[PDB]
Amino acid sequence: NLAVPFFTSIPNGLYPSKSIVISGVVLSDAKRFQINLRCGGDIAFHLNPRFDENAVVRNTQINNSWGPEERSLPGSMPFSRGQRFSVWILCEGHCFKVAVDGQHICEYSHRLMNLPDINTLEVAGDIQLTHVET
Repeated sequence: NLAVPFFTSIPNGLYPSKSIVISGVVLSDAKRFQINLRCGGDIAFHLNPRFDENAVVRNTQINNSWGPEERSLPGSMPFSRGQRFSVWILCEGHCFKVAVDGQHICEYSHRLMNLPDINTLEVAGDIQLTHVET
């Protein structure tokens, strides 16, 4: 079942060289969607395209408190309403590397380093989810 909100395990948690791939289609009336890599009560990595803001927000939530957002992009907004997408998240020792449709869009330095405990993937929001690899 690929209904959203979608949850699944990341076997063995995160470690350097582990890849997560999220494929789907942005809804034509989308406001936002989110991909969360969760550990317990924290969100290690929140990847959050916002179509009203024309932004891709990255952040971390610890004990229910959000940190400072990261929003830098090398070019234009890499998701579009109604458009198919493939998100590739690569875990390294110091950061996540994120590509969309093969285009590198950002690095995000780890704020939570307990990588094996980051063992739940959540995908939620205004998309049709078509494939997950964890």
